[PDB]
Amino acid sequence: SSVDGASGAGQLVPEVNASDPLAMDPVAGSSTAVATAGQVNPIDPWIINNFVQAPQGEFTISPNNTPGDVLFDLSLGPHLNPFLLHLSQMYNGWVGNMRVRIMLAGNAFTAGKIIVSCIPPGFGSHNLTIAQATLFPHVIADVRTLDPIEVPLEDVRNVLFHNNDRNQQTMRLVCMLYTPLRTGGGTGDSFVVAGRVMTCPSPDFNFLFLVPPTVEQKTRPFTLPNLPLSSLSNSRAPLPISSMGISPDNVQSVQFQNGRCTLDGRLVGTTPVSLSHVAKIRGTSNGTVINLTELDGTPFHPFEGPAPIGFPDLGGCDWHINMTQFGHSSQTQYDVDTTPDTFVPHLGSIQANGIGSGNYVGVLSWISPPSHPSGSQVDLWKIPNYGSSITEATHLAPSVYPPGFGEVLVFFMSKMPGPGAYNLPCLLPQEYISHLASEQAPTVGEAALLHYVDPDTGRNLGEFKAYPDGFLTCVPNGASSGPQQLPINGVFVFVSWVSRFYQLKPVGTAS
Amino acid sequence: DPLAMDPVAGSSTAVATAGQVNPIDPWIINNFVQAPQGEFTISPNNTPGDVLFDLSLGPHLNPFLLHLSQMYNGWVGNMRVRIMLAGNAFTAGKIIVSCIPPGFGSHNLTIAQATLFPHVIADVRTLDPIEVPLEDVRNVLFHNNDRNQQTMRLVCMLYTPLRTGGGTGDSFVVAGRVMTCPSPDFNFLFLVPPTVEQKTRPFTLPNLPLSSLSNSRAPLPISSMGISPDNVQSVQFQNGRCTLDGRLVGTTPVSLSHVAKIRGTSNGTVINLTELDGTPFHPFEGPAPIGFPDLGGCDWHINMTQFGHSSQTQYDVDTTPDTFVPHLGSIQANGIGSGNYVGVLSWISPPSHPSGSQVDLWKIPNYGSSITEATHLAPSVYPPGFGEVLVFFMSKMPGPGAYNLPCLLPQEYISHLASEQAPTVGEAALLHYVDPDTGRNLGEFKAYPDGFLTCVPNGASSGPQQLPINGVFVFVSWVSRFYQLKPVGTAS
Amino acid sequence: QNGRCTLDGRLVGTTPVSLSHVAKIRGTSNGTVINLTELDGTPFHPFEGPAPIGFPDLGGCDWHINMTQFGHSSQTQYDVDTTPDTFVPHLGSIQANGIGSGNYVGVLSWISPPSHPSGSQVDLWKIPNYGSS
Amino acid sequence: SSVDGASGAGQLVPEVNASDPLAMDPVAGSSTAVATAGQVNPIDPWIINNFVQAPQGEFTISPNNTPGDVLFDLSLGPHLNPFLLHLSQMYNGWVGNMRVRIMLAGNAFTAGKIIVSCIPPGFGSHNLTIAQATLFPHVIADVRTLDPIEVPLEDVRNVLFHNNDRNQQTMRLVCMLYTPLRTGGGTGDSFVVAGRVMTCPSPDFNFLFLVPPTVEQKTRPFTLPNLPLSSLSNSRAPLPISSMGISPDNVQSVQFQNGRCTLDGRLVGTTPVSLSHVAKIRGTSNGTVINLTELDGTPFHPFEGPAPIGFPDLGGCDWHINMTQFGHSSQTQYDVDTTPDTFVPHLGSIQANGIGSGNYVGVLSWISPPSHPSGSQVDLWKIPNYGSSITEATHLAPSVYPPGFGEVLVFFMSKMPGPGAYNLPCLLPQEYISHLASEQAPTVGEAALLHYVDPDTGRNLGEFKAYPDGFLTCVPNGASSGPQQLPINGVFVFVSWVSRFYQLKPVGTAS
Repeated sequence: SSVDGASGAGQLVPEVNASDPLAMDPVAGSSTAVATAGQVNPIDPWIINNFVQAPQGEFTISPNNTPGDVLFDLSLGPHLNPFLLHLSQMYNGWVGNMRVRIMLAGNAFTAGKIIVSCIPPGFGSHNLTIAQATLFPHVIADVRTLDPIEVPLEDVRNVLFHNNDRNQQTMRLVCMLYTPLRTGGGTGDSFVVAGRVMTCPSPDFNFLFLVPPTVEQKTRPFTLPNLPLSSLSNSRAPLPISSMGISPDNVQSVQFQNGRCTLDGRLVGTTPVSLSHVAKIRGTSNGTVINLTELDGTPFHPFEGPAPIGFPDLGGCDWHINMTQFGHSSQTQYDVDTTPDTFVPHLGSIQANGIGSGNYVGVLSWISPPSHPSGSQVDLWKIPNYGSSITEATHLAPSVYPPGFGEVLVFFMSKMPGPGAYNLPCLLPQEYISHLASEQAPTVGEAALLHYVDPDTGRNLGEFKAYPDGFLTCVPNGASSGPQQLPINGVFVFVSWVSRFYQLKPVGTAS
Repeated sequence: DPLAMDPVAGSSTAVATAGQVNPIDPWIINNFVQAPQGEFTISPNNTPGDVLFDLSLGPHLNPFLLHLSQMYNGWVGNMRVRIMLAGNAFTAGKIIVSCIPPGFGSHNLTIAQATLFPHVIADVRTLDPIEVPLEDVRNVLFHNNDRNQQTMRLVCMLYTPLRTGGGTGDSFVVAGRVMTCPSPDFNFLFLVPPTVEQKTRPFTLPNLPLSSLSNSRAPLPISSMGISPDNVQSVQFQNGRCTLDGRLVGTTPVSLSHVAKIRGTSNGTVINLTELDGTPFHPFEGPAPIGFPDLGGCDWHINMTQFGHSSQTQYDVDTTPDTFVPHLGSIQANGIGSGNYVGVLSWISPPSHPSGSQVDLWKIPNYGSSITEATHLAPSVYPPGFGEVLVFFMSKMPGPGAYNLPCLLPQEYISHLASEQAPTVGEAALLHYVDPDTGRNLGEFKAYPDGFLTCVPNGASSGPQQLPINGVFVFVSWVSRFYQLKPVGTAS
Repeated sequence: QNGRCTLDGRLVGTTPVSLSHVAKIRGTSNGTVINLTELDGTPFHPFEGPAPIGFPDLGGCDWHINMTQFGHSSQTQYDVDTTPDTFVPHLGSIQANGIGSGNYVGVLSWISPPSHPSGSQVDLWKIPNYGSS
Repeated sequence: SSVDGASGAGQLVPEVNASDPLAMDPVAGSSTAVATAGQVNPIDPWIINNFVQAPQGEFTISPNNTPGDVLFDLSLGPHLNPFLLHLSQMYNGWVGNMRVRIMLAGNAFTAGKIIVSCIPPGFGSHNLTIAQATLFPHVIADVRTLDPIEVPLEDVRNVLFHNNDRNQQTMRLVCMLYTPLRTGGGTGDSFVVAGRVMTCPSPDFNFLFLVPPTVEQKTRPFTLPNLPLSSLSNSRAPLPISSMGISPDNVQSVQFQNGRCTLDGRLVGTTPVSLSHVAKIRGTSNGTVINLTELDGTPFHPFEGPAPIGFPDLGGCDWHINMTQFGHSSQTQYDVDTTPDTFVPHLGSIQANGIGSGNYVGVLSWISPPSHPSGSQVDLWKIPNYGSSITEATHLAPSVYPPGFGEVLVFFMSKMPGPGAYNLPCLLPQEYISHLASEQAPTVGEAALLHYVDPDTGRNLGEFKAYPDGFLTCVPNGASSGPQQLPINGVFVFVSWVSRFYQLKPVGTAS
């Protein structure tokens, strides 16, 4: 299976890693649980020795990385091996050790070292300095080493075995950059070292109790709906996606309230589940002020959020919705300016520039440049002013920004009907949101590496990173280049969980 | 580390129930031969996950075996595969080969997923050839020549990006070569009269230069290769339509002798069509008489003749009138005496009825919209593939201007395909447009089963138009879904 | 002269490969004499053969083609007698019994009994006279 | 003798070539002929083991080469070894095997592989694809391999032995590029791999019958006259050489009719043997039209060629020759325009713009810019219009063009007397032609590698390629540079036979 280039690698790089043994005693496997577990479930012997790419199987070192940066943080569990992960969904509990193999093999021109340290359960989370890492049983390796480093992840236990809950704390394997990475030679800065992590269970490892296959959440794999982008819709308005886009050089952080969902499936802001609630409002007109309620007719509440669920979040826009009513044959237009002191969505009170009394259901369908400021340009990156009710907790959705090395926020855009060429940007397609909500799959790792692919040929079109808070990022090639240059036939495919600093390959074509 | 597979038996299983067990020439037995799809290159531009090659266990991988398969009706055995890479000690990057069992599917994978199969990951710097056993995982005792037989597959993908050091010449790429050879387990099964079985017949294209051939829509010499304008995407001709199996579609005939011709009885008002043999046409058998011209946006007109009567009469036709019901064998006789003639399209003009506007030969004329009958038209063809474009064979036709007539397949090709009804194995046929004299490859094309070619144009102006018409199309091998063509044309 | 081919696969006489070159001629009409060329617009040569490749070989026949031209919407019947001394196919020079000047492409489509012998019967077994050079 | 840099080559390149044996049985040597040959002639034991550079001893790989390109094509015979070749001229027949050694050793930075395949006699000539080559017993090697690859060229025979005729078909060794050549590092594109081929006979090899030493043509070595360029003359006119030159960027193909000879010694066009026939005409003046004949007085014939042997071939020129006559004290001038319909050299008929009746002998000696076109410039690269007699086979000499990688045609030029600075270009010097004709030496290989050298110091001044059809080519350094910058004291020396694609080193100095 493994064929290191030893034969033709000359002798520019070290084959095997010479290192002192782990300052740690061996730990027992199943022998412990045998007497108290209800069952001791054996696993397929074929899995027992195959070193397979872990779900957290990739990482990257680059000269941008600084010593101390965490390349990957592995916590002992079935979730470290794809096969085990699948079997996890069927059992309740486990005990055993894992065999980890990190792979490196940079050019004979690269220099640098990493450090892997085992952290005992019960230590807790603390930001470790490279020097601190030394205090734990560790191993150090040169990035050029041909043969993969093998490190045993011992199952240090206080109890007989483990269950599939959050009350469990297992041992960790933290890998950080030890010394800065620096390529010599004709330095192609596009050069970063691509690492791989593979694992296989030690024969001590065993699953414990047979249980209904899917029920537990801890075992659920992160999945994305297999649907071409074009077929999906926007989250800030009921419009179909047209293309992907990037925020102008000026715009950096964003605070959209609709179309926000955590990768675990947690809805944030005013984000609803279905499009049937997107960019709409319901309330009773007083001929002067409209008293808002949820679309269900249920009463809105200032402690609930910034505004009623589904309440449109277009900022630098002077939007006007189409309002309809039940039992009354009519269709009117409601022009709204987000500037006036009468615009207090947070208190279920807004203006009524020309609407009779009653109760309506309006759908945003026509926007225009903001009137009140100075009769100026449209800025859809902005969010409207939700009544600053000092007497009520304005629970807003936080702002997002790209945390990676030269990464930028990626938006899904659809053209919006108005007095010009407008296109509404959102963070995630509505359907994606709907999916995540259903499958509340726990997010393992700081980010999810995705590969945008053409379903027909299976050609990798782009590389993106999805962050926990619910948003994608990418590295645009040239200033002119970016995801806008990509077709909307593709689908996003989850590749592996990665660290905050996994460096992506620039997207698009620069010329 | 080893391969996650138990070895599979060879002929052992066959002996008991096959009629014979035929041995192979020992010289072939362990001689490594390059496979048809045996070439690939890894440029720094490839990303981990890109597919380098795809293989299916079968006699077709080895030309010797292939030639032999046409003499026996079965086989079982294991091949040996060798991948060889060409790299310096100054490179880096790994490749991964996964063994995919038959009965899986052609869905695309992640490099992570590729690991889940018994696999081999090699570092680019390796000097020695990488040997991987292609095992005959079987559900049955042995294989009978079928397309139903699914075999062991080998998929190769880039595992880690190619990173070359030194004064990095981005022109630098790691080339790869694939070779196979049967192992002593392999054996052919029953001796059958050579080339009689259809299932074994190899795909073949006539060994003739494009220039000497003709169009399948009108009896005109092919003068150039062209592409449909950015505006024209889907096409749907009715003549010059033929599957690689050798099945004639639409009104497509075999010989040029039936191309762009019609025969029928003139009522002095309406012309009642029939097949060229004087046989009755039938709205159910097809959308129009076999050989009936399919030139769309054109105000074309033939030169009719008759037997036993010394005469030549120009018959003008507009494809717009409600009297134009080709599907019912009834058309207009705009100024024709009664009788029964034989017309041949010889002069075209821009369509009169739309507004006296321009000609569009990419279009197809209207074949009498009969609801009662089954106007079984030949389906529209569009280019299937990421950036693949439809290739056409054009000939200049006489009229008031420049009339380059598009075509899908030279008639001669059609005549050939029908004769040798070769089964289509795989998704597309990789072809090479070679210059006969130099034996040099001028372009890489794809032939799809339905009967048409495709290619990847280099620049917006660059493409097949920039190629000489002295080349011959040579069949290389049956390619996979993942095969990406090499851009054709001279870009600079 | 057409439809002549050895089993080795060697084309003999004016025999072409495709029907697309059968019973056809292309040349420049001098309004008196027609100066022939190969269908590609390439020059014919008395030494390479007895006549242009694809040039009809119907003998005892007073045949005549239907000529066309590119960039000109036209169809003109060109009548031919294989007896006249002006009929020198071998030298790419023939009669233009009533044809305007230009360069056309003719296809044999209608035959009649030979006029010059005595207005007698047709003999398709014969071969026409290719200018005795 | 052989000292591979193993000691200091580090371990960046492979020493020995690891390859599976040749799928082929050993073949017998002399043992066969012993009983029926009249004699079995032994050869000097010193030749038996010396690996010497074969006459087809050089080849070059460059990134311009594409897989499939033939680097060299060797056919079994004495002509593969310089010593044997010389002995060949003395014997009639042979039998035996050869030992071939191809040498490579590119930088540790180059990557690439070649393939050598043995092709059985009786297969014939076919353009093989790299994949086809695999079907024959073959060997593959990496261009970096230090130690020379040794391949036995087996004498597969249908008969007992061989004779020195063309009825013989021996085994071949075709070497093609297997994978594209690509240099890494600080890529100096001037970098191409210089290969060498050396051979020595296997002790099985033996010559057969003693025969008069030179008589047979098959054995004759290609030779060039050892004379400094300056001493030679032009082929299109009786003028001494002045300097070498290149066709202007615009001119590519040429069709000169005089000064054309195949390397085997075959005269083409109107090319005569001696200068005494160059640029001359003879015929009888009719006061209006001159009826041409050969200089011998013999009658010219339209089936013979384009014009009488020696008939001047200057195209874009309005030339006028000096005409003399026998028995009549006179010297007149004959001004000729190559445009008129009266100018039918192919039919032995030309004008007589002012010449009385009789028979003359004219020598081109004065040229002027073409009158009839538009009174425009002189283009000596052109060839005049030879009467397009449709009733006669205009057997013209084909056109020539450089087939190599960035190669251009090399011309020999002499200054011609006229109204300005004119210089007549030709393909080969007349004397060279005279030589080739005498020594009809068979041409082995697609081209002959020549080295222009200063006879006094023996310094290599330039590298050129002579093609079978009779013309040289070279790679000019800069646009300003070329062979015009070289002295005319040099002599051309045959180095080795090479493939069509042998890449030459640019000539001259660019600045």
